[PDB]
Amino acid sequence: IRWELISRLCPNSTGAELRSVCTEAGMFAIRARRKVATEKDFLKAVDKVISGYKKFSSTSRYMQYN
Amino acid sequence: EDAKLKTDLELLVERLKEDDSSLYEASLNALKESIKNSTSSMTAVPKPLKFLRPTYPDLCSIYDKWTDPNLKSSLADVLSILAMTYSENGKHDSLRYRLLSDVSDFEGWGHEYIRHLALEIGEVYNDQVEKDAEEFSKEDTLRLCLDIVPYFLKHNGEEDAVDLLLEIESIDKLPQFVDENTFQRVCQYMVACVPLLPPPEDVAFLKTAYSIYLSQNELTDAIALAVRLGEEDMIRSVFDATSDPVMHKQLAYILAAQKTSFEYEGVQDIIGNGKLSEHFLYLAKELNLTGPKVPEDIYKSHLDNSDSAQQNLASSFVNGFLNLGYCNDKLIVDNDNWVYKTKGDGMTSAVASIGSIYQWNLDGLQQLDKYLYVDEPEVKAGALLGIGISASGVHDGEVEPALLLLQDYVTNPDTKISSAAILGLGIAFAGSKNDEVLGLLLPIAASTDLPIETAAMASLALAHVFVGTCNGDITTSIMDNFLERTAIELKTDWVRFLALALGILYMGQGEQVDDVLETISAIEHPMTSAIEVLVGSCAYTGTGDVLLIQDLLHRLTPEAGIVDELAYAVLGIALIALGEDIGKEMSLRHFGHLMHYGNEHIRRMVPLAMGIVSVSDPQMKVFDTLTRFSHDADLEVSMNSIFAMGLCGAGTNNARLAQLLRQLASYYSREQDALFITRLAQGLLHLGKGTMTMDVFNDAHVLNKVTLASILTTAVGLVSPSFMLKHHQLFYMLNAGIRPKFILALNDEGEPIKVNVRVGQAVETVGQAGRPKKITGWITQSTPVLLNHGERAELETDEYISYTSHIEGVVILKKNPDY
Amino acid sequence: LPNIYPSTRCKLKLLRMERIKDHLLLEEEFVSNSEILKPFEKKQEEEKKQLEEIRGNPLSIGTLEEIIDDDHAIVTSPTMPDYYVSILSFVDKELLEPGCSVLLHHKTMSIVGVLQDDADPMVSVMKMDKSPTESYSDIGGLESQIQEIKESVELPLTHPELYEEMGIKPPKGVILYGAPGTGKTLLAKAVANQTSATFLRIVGSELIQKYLGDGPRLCRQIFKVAGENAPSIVFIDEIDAIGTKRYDSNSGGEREIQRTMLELLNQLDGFDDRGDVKVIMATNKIETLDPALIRPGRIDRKILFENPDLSTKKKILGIHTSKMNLSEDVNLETLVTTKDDLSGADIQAMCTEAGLLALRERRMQVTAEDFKQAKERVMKNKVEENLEGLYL
Ligand SMILES: Nc1ncnc2c1ncn2[C@@H]1O[C@H](COP(=O)(O)OP(=O)(O)OP(=O)(O)O)[C@@H](O)[C@H]1O
Ligand SMILES: [Mg+2]
Repeated sequence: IRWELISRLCPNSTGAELRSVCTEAGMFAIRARRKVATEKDFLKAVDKVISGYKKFSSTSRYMQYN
Repeated sequence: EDAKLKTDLELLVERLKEDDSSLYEASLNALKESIKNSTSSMTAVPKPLKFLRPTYPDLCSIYDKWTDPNLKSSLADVLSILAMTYSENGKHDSLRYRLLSDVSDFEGWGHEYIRHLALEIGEVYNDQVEKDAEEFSKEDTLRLCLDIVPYFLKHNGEEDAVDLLLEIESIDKLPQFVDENTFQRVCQYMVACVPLLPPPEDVAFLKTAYSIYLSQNELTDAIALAVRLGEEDMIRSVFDATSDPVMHKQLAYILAAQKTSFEYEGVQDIIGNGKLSEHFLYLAKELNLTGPKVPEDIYKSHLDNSDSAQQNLASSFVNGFLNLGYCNDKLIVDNDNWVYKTKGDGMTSAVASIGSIYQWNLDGLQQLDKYLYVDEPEVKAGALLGIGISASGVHDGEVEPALLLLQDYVTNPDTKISSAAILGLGIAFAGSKNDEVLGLLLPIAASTDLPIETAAMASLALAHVFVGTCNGDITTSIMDNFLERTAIELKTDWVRFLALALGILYMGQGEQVDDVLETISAIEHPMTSAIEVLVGSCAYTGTGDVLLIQDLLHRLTPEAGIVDELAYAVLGIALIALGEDIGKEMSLRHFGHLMHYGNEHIRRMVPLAMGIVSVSDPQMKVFDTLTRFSHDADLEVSMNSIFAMGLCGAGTNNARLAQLLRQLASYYSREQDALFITRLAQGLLHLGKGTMTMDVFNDAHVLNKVTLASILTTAVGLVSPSFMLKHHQLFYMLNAGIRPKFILALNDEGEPIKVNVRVGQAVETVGQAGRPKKITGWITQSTPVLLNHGERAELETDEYISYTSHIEGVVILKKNPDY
Repeated sequence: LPNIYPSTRCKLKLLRMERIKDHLLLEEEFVSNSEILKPFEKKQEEEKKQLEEIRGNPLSIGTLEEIIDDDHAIVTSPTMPDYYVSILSFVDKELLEPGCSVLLHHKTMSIVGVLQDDADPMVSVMKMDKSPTESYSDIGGLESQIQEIKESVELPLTHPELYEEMGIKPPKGVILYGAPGTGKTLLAKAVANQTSATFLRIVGSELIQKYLGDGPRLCRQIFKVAGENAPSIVFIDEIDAIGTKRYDSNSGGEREIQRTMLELLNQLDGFDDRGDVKVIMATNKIETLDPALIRPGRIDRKILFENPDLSTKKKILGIHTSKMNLSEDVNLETLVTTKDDLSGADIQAMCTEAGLLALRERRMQVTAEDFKQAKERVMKNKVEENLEGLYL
């Protein structure tokens, strides 16, 4: 797996979002019954989490307060 | 009208007592059809049936003066029908009413009356059984059983038919009626009869079910019942009933999982377990478990933190348990100075861990070879012992390298080296009953003029090699070692292992020895009683007889021999109760009550009693009481509790019990012995990264005699755990009864193929009708999975027909053209 | 006692309870023999007599405050002057949690037992004690949302093997945001139907209390109760209520609501490291929610609910009209399956209205005219929409 590519395709996301990306990548393999999650699974998971769940993001408002 | 029906009853009775033959026949037939119509609604005690009660004495009196065989024959049937409400149990009315007349084809009557007559048949058959101690003949009952059985078989009364044939004790007539659609449910309801039904009818049930299966070409269960029976010629007959080679390979896989040495040409590789190593490395590749786990990774001491030799020994044991069968590790393989960190006996287990890691793989012999050249006797003994484990449970057809390399070092004058040699011989050939091993060990073993430790370990090796079916020569040799030795040596802890070795020989059969018990009873040494009860209860293992449990408890109710007999008592009750899970659950409360009122010697086994009974299935209600007794006093009790956790959590990777074990590691850290046994329990908890277990009994309730033998070997002398703390080399005995726990959809050519496998909690098919599912809470899981203790498997896909019905272990598939 | 197989009559069943009685009598015999062997003068049931006479009567009730120098404690009864009560051996020194209800002796006032609360004066309402009704069959369509909720909340509890083997901690929380009246509450009822865990429902309004102090107090109590009765499926509903409304009964105003929300956002994640407490919130207005709550790591899988489509509408019609005393004149195909906009709530509302109207006429069967009248009745009683005019 290419961890550098996965990290690059996830700009300005707090570590909790990376943990959620890992969890969803693990989940997507389970739904397809595969016992090993591959890069194609991680890409789908990171797209879904970072892009799909972007309107419900916290790191863009609270940054102004800091 | 109902009043008109009462008038019909009265007038028909009057015409029956009217002597006219035409009136005789008319009233007889009219009452026959009326009581047939009285059964229009066979419920709520029909009102015509209620009103027939005062009539029954009138029909009886009329029948007494009747002399019409062409008409009284049907009146006998009528009296049989009316005897239902005429309960008066013990009078056996309807049964003798069904006699005399040749109209006993009662199929025209309702299910209620037929059930009632079957119950009366059972009652009067019990009355005949008592009548044949301290009227209808035994052959007389067959006259109606041979009609009732087809009636039940036709009208889905398979359970009722089996019940009736059991109460009549004539189950040998069952196969004459079995249909191609009826056999499966009859057997499924019938294979469960063996554990609970009182002997010796259990063997009769097994043989009858085997006969049913053979005639239906369903050898998948038949091989299992043959293994239960243990008759080798019966397994041979199963083999001769098959012409397709694929079924031969699959039966070979089943009996290799059972570790039973049945010799067959062209198949010997599969039965010899030679393909297990490749299957396991394929499993490791598929589950991505190839990456070895450090014992520190198991400890996780870095997260919980603010003698080096013993901790190194514990780490070596953990590493050996972790990477077992994966043939790769980073702690010991690449670090030769690692062995030197352990001192004394620790060096032996250090090298033995390499053989443990290379188990089932002949590759490991090369790595173990280098440590054989080291002049240190402990290193030589450790490597030599690991040689057997590296090929444990593996038997090529012609020349076992382990036997060739092992036989030279048995006669070594060193006690340690010879002990390791005999231990490795027992490990490698466990459950094989090898004839060359027989002829080597039998003169080498016994030897009442040899060190008692060596003799005891050789006896343990003998017991592991020959499990079940008994053996006269081994028994005579063991009793020769029982001669007197010397009075002090009989008090040593080694004689306990000799007693266990004697006991293991008969564990399979039960109720079959019945003679050595007298021979043991003819000796009046103080230890003899303990050996007697231990062997007697060990033979009965897998049955659940309660009278033996009463005897064992009477022994329990209230000096070294006394300690040993009280020790064997709880192990015996645990083994006997280790049959049906109902006996399991009752034995839990038994051990609880005994722990309530028990002396201090018996205190430090109740944990082990829970552990052996509940091995590889970490049920919730088992380990909480174990945790309660872990913080209790009598440090040996705590050690036993944590080892019972380890056995209970064997291979399940239970994170909850792992957290409990880590907490106990934090607590019992001052006492280094407790820390060492805690780390051993940690290593056993995550054995083989979760792909292997200590399960005593598999699906279809076969008995893995090797696994039980290993568990008893490790639990027999641990009432004094300091002994195995000194001699820890016996802790590798678990590697003899260890087995993988997985599914593998082998193709016809012999390669794994992906397929959907339905996995869920097991449910029995006993009282359910039709075709109910055997799985609750299904998971649509793919090719090889890890079904825990309590789950079966079944093919979701319509295609890929499995030859074996029981989907466990290696499974072969064929492409059904449908869909 | 264990369970009994099989259900019907069978000789093996009789053998099973024969083993039951055999083992039970054997335990009874062992206990009898053990007792008889014991020195009754300090054994058997004389221990009960000694415990009763040492305990004294009546046992008063107080509150524990400390465990200093075990075998000593400072109780605080509501009226007594807070004695320096000593702790006796009979009591279990593991349940003496500071703040429990101990049993003081009457005269000497030494603790002779801990009275467990076992009251739950408010939690009993919260604690789901009987499964509501609907199973997952009653939900028409929504297959993806059901799959997601299952693999998030059910599979971790019933079937942890997949997750532990895969090596991922299960997704912590799920928020069901969507349009009003679209099954966001039904799916919670379904997951409450098949459950092996306690289901403590709470609605966001009840967290807007009146006093300043009891804003975080309620949330702390709810999550503590969820923790002790592990696992828990706490179902905070109408979570947007804290933001909007601005109730007059609330003394603090906005600030107290902010403190309550801060306590909620802590208790969900916490420094305390709570165990198996799954959280399922559902709201109509996901917009007016402070993004601290909906941040990943607190509630991971944010399931979206959408108004049903035509096929989903017909499936909902079929499932809801399954238990109908329907005359054949009614045609389900053109009944409400018209493509002129509906919702998951309208389909059931019109069925209820038509059933009521049929009851009014005492007609046991349902007429197509009544169904049409209820259809138009539901149509008029409908705030249509506002944003469609932008795209109209
Ligand atoms: N797909 C569906 N299948 C079956 N019933 C449905 C479906 N969608 C909605 N319903 C019905 O709609 C009714 C009302 O909707 P419901 O209360 O579930 O909506 P909600 O959006 O969760 O509620 P609220 O907006 O009031 O918080 C429910 O009683 C349910 O029976
Ligand atoms: Mg709702």
